[PDB]
Amino acid sequence: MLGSSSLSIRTTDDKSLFARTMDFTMEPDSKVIIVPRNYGIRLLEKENVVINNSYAFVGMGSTDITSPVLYDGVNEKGLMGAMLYYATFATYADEPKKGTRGINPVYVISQVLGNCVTVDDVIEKLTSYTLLNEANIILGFAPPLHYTFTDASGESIVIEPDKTGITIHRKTIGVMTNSPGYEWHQTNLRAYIGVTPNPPQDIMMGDLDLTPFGQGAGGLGLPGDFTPSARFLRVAYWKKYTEKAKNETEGVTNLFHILSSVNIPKGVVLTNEGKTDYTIYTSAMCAQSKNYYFKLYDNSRISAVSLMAENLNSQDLITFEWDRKQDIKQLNQ
Amino acid sequence: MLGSSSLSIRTTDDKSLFARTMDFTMEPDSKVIIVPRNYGIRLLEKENVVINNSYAFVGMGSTDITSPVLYDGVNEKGLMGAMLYYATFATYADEPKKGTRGINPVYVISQVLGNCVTVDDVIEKLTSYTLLNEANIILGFAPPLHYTFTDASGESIVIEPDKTGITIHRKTIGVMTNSPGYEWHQTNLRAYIGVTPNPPQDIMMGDLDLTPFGQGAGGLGLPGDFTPSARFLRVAYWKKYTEKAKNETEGVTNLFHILSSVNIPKGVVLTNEGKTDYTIYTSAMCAQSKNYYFKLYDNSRISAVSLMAENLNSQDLITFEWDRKQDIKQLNQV
Amino acid sequence: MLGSSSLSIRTTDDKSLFARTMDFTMEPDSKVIIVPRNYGIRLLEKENVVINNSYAFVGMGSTDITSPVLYDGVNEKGLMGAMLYYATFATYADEPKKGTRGINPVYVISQVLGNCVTVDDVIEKLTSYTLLNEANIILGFAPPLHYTFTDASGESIVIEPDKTGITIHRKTIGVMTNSPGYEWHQTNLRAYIGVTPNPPQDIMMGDLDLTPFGQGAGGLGLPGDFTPSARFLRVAYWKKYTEKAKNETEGVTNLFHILSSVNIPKGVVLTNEGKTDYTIYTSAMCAQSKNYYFKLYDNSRISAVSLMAENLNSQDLITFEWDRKQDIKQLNQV
Amino acid sequence: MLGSSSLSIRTTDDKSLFARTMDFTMEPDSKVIIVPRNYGIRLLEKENVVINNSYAFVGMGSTDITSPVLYDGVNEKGLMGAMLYYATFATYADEPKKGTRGINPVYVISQVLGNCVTVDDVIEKLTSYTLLNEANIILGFAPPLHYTFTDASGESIVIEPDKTGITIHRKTIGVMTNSPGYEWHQTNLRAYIGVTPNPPQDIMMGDLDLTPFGQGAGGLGLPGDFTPSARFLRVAYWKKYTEKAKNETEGVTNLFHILSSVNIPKGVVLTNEGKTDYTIYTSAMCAQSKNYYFKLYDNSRISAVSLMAENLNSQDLITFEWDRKQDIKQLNQ
Repeated sequence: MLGSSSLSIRTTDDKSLFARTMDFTMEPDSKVIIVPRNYGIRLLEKENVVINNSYAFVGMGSTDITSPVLYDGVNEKGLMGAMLYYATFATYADEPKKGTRGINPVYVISQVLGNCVTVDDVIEKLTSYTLLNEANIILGFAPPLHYTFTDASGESIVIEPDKTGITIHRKTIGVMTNSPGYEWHQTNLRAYIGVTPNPPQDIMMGDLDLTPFGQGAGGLGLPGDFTPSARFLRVAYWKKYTEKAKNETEGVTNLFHILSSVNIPKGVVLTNEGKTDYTIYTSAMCAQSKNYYFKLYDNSRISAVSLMAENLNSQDLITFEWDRKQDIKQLNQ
Repeated sequence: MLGSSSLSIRTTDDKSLFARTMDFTMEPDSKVIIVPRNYGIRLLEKENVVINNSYAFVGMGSTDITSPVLYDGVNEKGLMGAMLYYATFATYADEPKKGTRGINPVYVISQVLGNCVTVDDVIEKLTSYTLLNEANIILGFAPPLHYTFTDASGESIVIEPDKTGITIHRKTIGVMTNSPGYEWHQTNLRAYIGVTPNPPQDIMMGDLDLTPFGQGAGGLGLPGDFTPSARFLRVAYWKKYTEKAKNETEGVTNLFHILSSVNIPKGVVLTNEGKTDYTIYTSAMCAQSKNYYFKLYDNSRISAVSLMAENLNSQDLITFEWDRKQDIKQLNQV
Repeated sequence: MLGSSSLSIRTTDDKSLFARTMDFTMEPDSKVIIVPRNYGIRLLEKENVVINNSYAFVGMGSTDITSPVLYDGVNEKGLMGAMLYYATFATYADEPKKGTRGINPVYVISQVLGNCVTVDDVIEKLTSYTLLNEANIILGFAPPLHYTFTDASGESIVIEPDKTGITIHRKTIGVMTNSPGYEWHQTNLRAYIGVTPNPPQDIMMGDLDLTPFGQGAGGLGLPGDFTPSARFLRVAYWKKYTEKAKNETEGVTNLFHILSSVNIPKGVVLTNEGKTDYTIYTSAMCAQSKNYYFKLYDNSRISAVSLMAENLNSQDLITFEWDRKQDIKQLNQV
Repeated sequence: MLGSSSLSIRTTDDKSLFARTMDFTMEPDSKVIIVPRNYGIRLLEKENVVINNSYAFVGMGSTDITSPVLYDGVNEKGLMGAMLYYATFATYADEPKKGTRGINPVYVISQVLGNCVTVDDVIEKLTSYTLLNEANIILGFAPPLHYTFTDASGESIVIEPDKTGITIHRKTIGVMTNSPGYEWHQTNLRAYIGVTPNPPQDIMMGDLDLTPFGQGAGGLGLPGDFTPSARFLRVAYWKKYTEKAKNETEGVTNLFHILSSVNIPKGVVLTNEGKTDYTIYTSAMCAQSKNYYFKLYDNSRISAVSLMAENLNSQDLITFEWDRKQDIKQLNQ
């Protein structure tokens, strides 16, 4: 993680859908992972309390540490979530608060999707934990994160482990990127309400008529760079004005169009260390269907994993590997 | 059309590719069209002269008028080109200049793809034409257009029907959008040279340390709206910093990543009349392989058509119909 | 009041200066006012309670209601301060909290300048009051306000009457505009660290050399509009980069040059109700000299009033009227 | 000379005024200068060819070379003019065109002001010279310039010595800054017609209500940097929306308010060499009164020089020195 943008939408088909880009410097080993009922999830890597998950879920994540680490995903009850980067804001304890279990920041999604249904259930879950400053071994250190969840009803919350403790925002707009805090970007929105689909009227200066070059002038002032605040604005504004999806397939299509204003080609963002920071995959999930969808930097063809198609009582993780090959369809040889 | 964005790139394997978005109000009947050798292209709708075309080509177009109308394409000799909108600038005669033939703006691509090989041939063919104000029955007027072309060698030109005549730009940057003229955007680039992939350094204000929120701060000042001028900067600047493509396939993918910065969702742009202006399709073509590739608003899976696999002496247009259903690969039962 | 911008600075010779624009709809009856010691200042306009002020002070203000309303000023002990618009963010109570007395928002500056020396005195002072939702016979309701103070030593604080309580900000950057909160703008600074005095480097695209139009390109990204957020960034950044003032006169000059980036001409900003919102005056204060300096929309020559020049035990307010005529010096017979 | 912004305006009083900031990297010796009729101004600094000037004029300039060099000014018949930097575009000849004299770029304002009445006179005068690459100025290469003139009637033109020859633009908006060329900025204006005094309408994202911070949001998309193109846009847009000046004083006041959005404080712009580029003075001039007005980086009080006050058949240049000291009026001891 060194970036992601995320949003949810609601179709006129009464379906809730959630999507996120994931931006990074090289693709570690990641796949679509289905975690079955009762598989059990660690709280901490350095202690063996395993929490038993009532619910099966499907998500993108990693199988490299003790328990599956999910980056986003949706569960068998329609709860959807993601963990996103929160640099220079995320604050974690050394010690669990009186009467909470310690939890590794990288296990939050996995634990939440494994046992929650509603955003309230999540709020209640989280305040029984303390996010702890424990390293991990796929990345080396404790990554600064925040979290977004959307339940089948389409309510979104954002959970943010700030300096002063866990900040929680109820019924958000359904947009989240990276730092700063949710209330900062929400406030930022008010600066940009003049950003619309509609052209400004022509004007005159003295004798001179002034008309726009073509279309899109309504959007003047929207920023084009790939910072988190600019990313937030674009995803929010394009989410407000892009037409309602009529069904789940359109929902995925629209989700990836909105996200495309924030998709990063290899080379256009370099980190301090000269590492190239780019959009590795783009994912979408639907609460009602429990389908999970993803396309990759190298393959814009969308793939799909249906959670309910599997044996939710399986002994073992079920996984699907990435196909990083552009899946071009040949219309003649 | 209402808008579009285009660019060309060169792979490290000596291929040239060109790609464009097509932005429009609603989608008329468009498909991919192979025009065979010797098929014939009309110059004008109101006159019946049909110019025999030497070359076969493939691209995106309409078959609603007398001769196939091509929006972009590549021909059997590796000439690539496109017509894009040029609102407020395009200017057409009522009548041909002495010793030129009249040509409808919407036939320029089909004529040129059918009869030219190199950037210079394009220039030469054009001085034998005069663009006329002739309408057509898909649109009802002559749409204001300008044109771009890229040959096998990777040279790009822009051709602009201006108030004072055809302006030609030789050896361009390989980017073209819509109005204003090409010199204006080229100059406009200079205002944004500080937009780079690299982050700026922390500063202090008094006691206060100031650091960026994440990455991407290098690009501060780039505009994010979908006007022609902002599209031009985005495609030009992201053409500059995007990693060189190593082969044809990666060239296609790179092209659509770059064009993603300027892909318009349905609803985000509306015309003075409240019609939504959105990216209907996105296409790419390679001069060396003569493959055409495209994906749709409703389908992000790339399709490909190979000009040279067909019979270039066919009697009839060979055409491939859009598939408007999101082509999702089921990894288990869905 | 519908807006203003403020900053403080420090000179080479150890002097602290504070400056503000005032932006408004109408030019109201406003003057420089010297309040002597022991004049007595109401706390609440609908009540008869008066705190007897220990300190004399000078700033711009109104004599419309029972006690002088100061919009900014410096006192004889070197405390500087100002009230500014805090729209959509200022929250007041109907009744005082246990142990405090109510105070009207437009009395804050008067009370504080009348009774405080350091920013810490200001913080202490304030915990014995609760800002009340009390209106006035000048604007017809309690204006949404926030406050800034800078003491002799150059330390600045912001105080913000938020929904959740009074928010103090200690050791600030010494810039304040309007909404939103100081924490938001402080955070917003980080998005703009790439705005510098330094040109970006030339680049190429293909064969094309690209170089700035002139000077100034290191500022790409700074916004030019008159929103509070945009004005904060212009005042903060131009505060960072504009040279240190060597003495008091240069401080005033520099402060007004910086403020000039946020001066509003008549007509460029209109309210919802179609009222013109423009900068009526600009003032600076100096902690060490206790001079007050000001200029007006129609008068660009700066005036000064010296607090320490007057009898500080006067019975009566001392006041100086605005000279609203452009004060042009004729160098020969004009 | 290193940058400048200019505009002209027309009062309801039926008066025409013109104004300009001047940017530069230190204080040069510059005064306001009244050139009497029949004084004599060279064309070329390296030939002693004198042109007798029919008219008298006042403006800001330098006496450091043989004939006075004026940066701007107004003559006794109501012609106002200025020269402004035009870097990377200004192109001049080595040799005059058959039938023309060589003129130094730096002498254009002085020659014109001393011999022309109308903007048509300027267009005509100019076809009898070729601008030349004369170094010195013992400042030494001829600086890259373009020119604006506005006559008593309120018409403005721009003259640009381009690669393809001299370009004239007639009936301009009466805004000019620096590079690029005039039609490039005129076209640029079109991208910003959405910049208005009027606030945008509040909107909703879901349940969340969004309203501006304060006032001024109509301006979103106006850049606040000091590049020539940003300056061009701030002058033109604030020229368009600033209230009409109702008399000559208001005109001067209004011009300095508009120019104040482009006034450069010392330290905020540095050159590729790390010199500081700042606004040394701002001036205005009225075609009908023939008054010259000016204020300084260090002196916000406006001074005025009246052309018609002097003896216009004077033998000698009449001169006023800058007063570089903040002219603060003391209202008490």
